Amino acid sequence: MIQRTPKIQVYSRHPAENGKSNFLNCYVSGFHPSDIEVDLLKNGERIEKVEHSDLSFSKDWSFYLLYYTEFTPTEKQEYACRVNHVTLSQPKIVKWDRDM
Repeated sequence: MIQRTPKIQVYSRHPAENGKSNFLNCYVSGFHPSDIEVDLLKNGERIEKVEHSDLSFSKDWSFYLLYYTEFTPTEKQEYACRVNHVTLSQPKIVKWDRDM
């Protein structure tokens, strides 16, 4: 058996083909087992509609999830990614840095 804690990165991207659109991303990497719970938050509340949830593995024991959706951030909103996994005794909340 192997278990590996996810690394979690939260960032925003503009697709170059539609630069006015803005996507909030949670990249959850190198975890095992694959069982996981991942939400994007807006001021502490789960975002219900996340349009993209892309899972892959490299080695049979290394998983990668890109969890992202279109958003419209304002300076006064707080965005984050919340991850639950067997390796995390408490849910891990990673805040979006506005400049990322």
